[PDB]
Amino acid sequence: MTEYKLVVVGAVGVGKSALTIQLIQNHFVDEYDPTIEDSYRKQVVIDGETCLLDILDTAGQEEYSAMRDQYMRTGEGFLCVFAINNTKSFEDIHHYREQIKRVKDSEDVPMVLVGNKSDLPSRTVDTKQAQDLARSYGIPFIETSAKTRQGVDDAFYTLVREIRKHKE
Ligand SMILES: CC(=O)NCCc1c[nH]c2ccc(F)cc12
Repeated sequence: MTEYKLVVVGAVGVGKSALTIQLIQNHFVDEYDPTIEDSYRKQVVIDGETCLLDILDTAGQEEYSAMRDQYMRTGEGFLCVFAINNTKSFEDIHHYREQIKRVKDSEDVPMVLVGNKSDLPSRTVDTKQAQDLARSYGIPFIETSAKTRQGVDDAFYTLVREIRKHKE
């Protein structure tokens, strides 16, 4: 069984724990929790083969810069998650891209863009904006709803395939 070390980055107000709990115990936790560092490991069957996904969640708030430049080690797969109600989280993606470009030493890397809380009526970020931005980085934009659990599985399959194809 192969272990995929993936990291989930996001801004304040997104709730990375909402994605983990929804896949772990299939439950949407509305209660916001300041997850500083949480590693969730579960056996997920992708494409028909059972693999282990090691999802590392880190503080989405800016404070521990010392740890931010230290935890970045086993970052095989990157997962950029943002909410369509906050424009800052969407514009912050560029800043992260420039950072990942350095702490990786590679022009190409398996990355995917997922839009959470798309079922929410608070649509402040247009979908075309995400598509246009995604095309610039050269990554696929996948809509994902963790509240009603839709577009979640496909978002994993796609990313896993990207890593698999990249390595092979
Ligand atoms: C740093 C350490 O001791 N453990 C983390 C292990 C890990 C799992 N998934 C990841 C994704 C990115 C990353 F940088 C690390 C991880």
